[PDB]
Amino acid sequence: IDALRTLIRLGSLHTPMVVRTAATLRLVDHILAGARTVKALAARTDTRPEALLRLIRHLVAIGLLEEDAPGEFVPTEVGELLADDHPAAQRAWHDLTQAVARADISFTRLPDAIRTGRPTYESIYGKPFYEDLAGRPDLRASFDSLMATAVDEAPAAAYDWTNVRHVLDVGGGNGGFAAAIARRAPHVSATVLEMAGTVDTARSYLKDEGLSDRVDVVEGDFFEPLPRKADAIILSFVLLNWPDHDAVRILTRCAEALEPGGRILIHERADVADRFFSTLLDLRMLVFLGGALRTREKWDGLAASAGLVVEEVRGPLVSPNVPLDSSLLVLAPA
Amino acid sequence: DALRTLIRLGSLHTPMVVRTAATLRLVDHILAGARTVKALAARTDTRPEALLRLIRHLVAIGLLEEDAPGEFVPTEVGELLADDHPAAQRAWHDLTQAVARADISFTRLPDAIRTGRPTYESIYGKPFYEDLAGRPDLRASFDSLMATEEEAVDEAPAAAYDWTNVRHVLDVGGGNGGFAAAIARRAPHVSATVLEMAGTVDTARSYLKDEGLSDRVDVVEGDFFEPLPRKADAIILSFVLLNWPDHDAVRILTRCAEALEPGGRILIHERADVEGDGADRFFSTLLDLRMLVFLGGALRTREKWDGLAASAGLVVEEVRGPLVSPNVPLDSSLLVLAPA
Ligand SMILES: CC[C@@]1(O)C[C@H](O[C@H]2C[C@H](N(C)C)[C@H](O)[C@H](C)O2)c2c(cc3c(c2O)C(=O)c2c(O)cccc2C3=O)[C@H]1C(=O)OC
Ligand SMILES: CC[C@@]1(O)C[C@H](O[C@H]2C[C@H](N(C)C)[C@H](O)[C@H](C)O2)c2c(cc3c(c2O)C(=O)c2c(O)cccc2C3=O)[C@H]1C(=O)OC
Ligand SMILES: Nc1ncnc2c1ncn2[C@@H]1O[C@H](CSCC[C@H](N)C(=O)O)[C@@H](O)[C@H]1O
Ligand SMILES: Nc1ncnc2c1ncn2[C@@H]1O[C@H](CSCC[C@H](N)C(=O)O)[C@@H](O)[C@H]1O
Repeated sequence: IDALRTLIRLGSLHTPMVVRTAATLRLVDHILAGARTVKALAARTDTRPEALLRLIRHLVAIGLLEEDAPGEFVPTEVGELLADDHPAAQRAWHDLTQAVARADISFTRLPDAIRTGRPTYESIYGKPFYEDLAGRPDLRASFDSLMATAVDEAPAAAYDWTNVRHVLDVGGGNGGFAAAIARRAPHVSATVLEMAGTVDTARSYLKDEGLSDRVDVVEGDFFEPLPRKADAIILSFVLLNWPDHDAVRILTRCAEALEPGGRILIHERADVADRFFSTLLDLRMLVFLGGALRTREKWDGLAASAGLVVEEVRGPLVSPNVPLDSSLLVLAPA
Repeated sequence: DALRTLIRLGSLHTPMVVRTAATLRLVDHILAGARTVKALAARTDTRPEALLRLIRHLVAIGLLEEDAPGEFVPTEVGELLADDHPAAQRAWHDLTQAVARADISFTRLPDAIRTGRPTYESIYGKPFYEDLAGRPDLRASFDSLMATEEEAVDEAPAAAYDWTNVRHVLDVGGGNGGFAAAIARRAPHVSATVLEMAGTVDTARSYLKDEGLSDRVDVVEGDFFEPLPRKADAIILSFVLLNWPDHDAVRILTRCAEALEPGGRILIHERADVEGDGADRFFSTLLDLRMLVFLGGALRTREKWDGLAASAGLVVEEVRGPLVSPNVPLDSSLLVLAPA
């Protein structure tokens, strides 16, 4: 009977949907904003009081809410992470109208991705992942914000920027990694290569950090010739989005733009308790994009195809509000 | 710790990993000789690299273990996904069978919370039982999941009632007729009738025939919202009323009260809603929220049961008991109802 309870709990689809539904309704923020009754809570969220209580009941049973006084539910320690100002952003990561939780519906067709090795995102939303964001500015922004989370300081501190002149952050996102280098290395100029939409939140984030004279942004496709050369080329959580043959192409473009003596830095999670979140990231890449997490041995193959060699891998990098450690692989020409 | 706990709780990928393993019959294929991923992928027609990434999550959640290098075997928990296991959890997690198919309705849980209305129809085009009425594979699958393959999970509610003075039993919505069978084996003088829908009446007929009981239990096709096909002294409603919103349950109960013989009783076999700080609350809200998104139904408290009965001109005499069943993680009760 212990085994039965364990399997039912593990296989249950209603619990993560309860968490996600609570996040989308901003339930915890409404509690913290003074909604002390279910009546108040249903009004602020425009839901049915009878139905909202049945959701609160599961939220209590899984330890996200507690009933303090009768009919008064407040967040627990774990439940407070759904507050919108919490620096782990777990509410937005669970908001069904934001990009990742909406992407997560691709897991409902996991059998197909396991049969074919292809992502299931397109069969649900009409377009592959990044094409879908390209037509949905709310999701583009939303995804950009999730990706962005001060938090990339560990990778930057794991590399000596003494002899680095120009840094190119390929698929750099909102430019936080580039910013973390500029703060660390006062002599480097940096450039972010990013897609439409993103380049403007990158430009605004870089401006508001006071660094728009240290880091420019260029709109482009990193499968095409890169806009310029550099001594350090940054691929922070990019290649895991791509099958082997597309990652080779990206790496090849980086190699063609690498200055003499330069290095390509890959900031990712090497495939090896932590296994729970490793496999969650890895299967996400399967069903969203057709990508994957890769072992060190697999990394040697990809670099070899690109005419590169894995020079070194700098050990586990810990970050705030992040349950998975990171690595920095340094690549050189073959 | 807090961050890791919320992510585990909120993750969609773990239950879909379990459901994918059950749908591929992964555990059965290991149990049947597939010792390598290669042989596993071929038996399931899956990609070896992709099947391994799924296996890796099944190990992380403790459903498989790496015995020898590259050889994965089920754990004691993982063995519950074997097809002959009497709790039938593989079928319950099979995406092509009725309930795991219906669970997709949870992806629209907000709508159900906003409106109090089930979301099954918006995904599949038809209300739950109308969808089964067009899908013989699903109708059959659902009827087998309610039945359990165990002849004796109905014994506790059946042993909680004295069938001494009972002449005819009407099992309204009695599914495959196991509850009716459990009475006839405890009560040799009793005759029973199962009222069920098209398709199900035939699996109840063949189940009762193979139990040797077709001359003690008959089966009638019908709509329990219409006048019932005959009168009776015990009218059984086992796990039916939770499928229906209040107004429909009152209509069902009213039809039951109209068919009740003098001195007879309507028996309700369900889970009585009760506040709890216990581990069983997880499975209580699972059943209750399934009823919301599948059907618009609900689990009900005793207080709520009192109100339903009075609308139907009935009164709850006694609630007979949190009868605990062997190897079932949810408590059932038997409410005894008589006319007001
Ligand atoms: C929850 C852990 C992590 O935040 C690690 C990892 O997130 C880490 C690093 C990430 N990064 C910007 C440094 C950020 O600091 C975040 C708060 O923590 C991660 C995550 C998820 C994604 C991604 C992740 O990188 C993606 O990159 C990604 C992508 O590039 C394209 C589509 C989807 C995704 C992701 O879903 C997360 C993950 O591994 O979930 C299993
Ligand atoms: C796992 C516990 C239980 O089996 C209790 C409960 O199942 C109990 C009693 C049930 N019954 C036929 C006696 C059978 O013995 C089963 C193995 O155990 C239950 C369950 C599920 C359903 C239902 C359940 O009754 C339904 O009735 C149901 C329905 O009538 C129409 C659509 C869907 C469902 C259900 O999904 C289960 C439940 O509560 O899951 C949370
Ligand atoms: N063809 C393309 N050209 C340039 N950038 C691309 C691209 N396809 C995807 N990307 C970018 O790759 C990024 C990966 S996710 C964000 C990564 C960021 N460096 C970080 O570590 O936080 C996305 O921002 C996406 O816009
Ligand atoms: N209008 C209707 N008339 C008769 N039966 C109905 C019905 N609508 C739903 N049902 C039946 O109600 C049952 C609900 S589940 C049946 C549970 C079963 N008696 C048991 O305890 O094991 C299904 O078998 C379904 O066929």
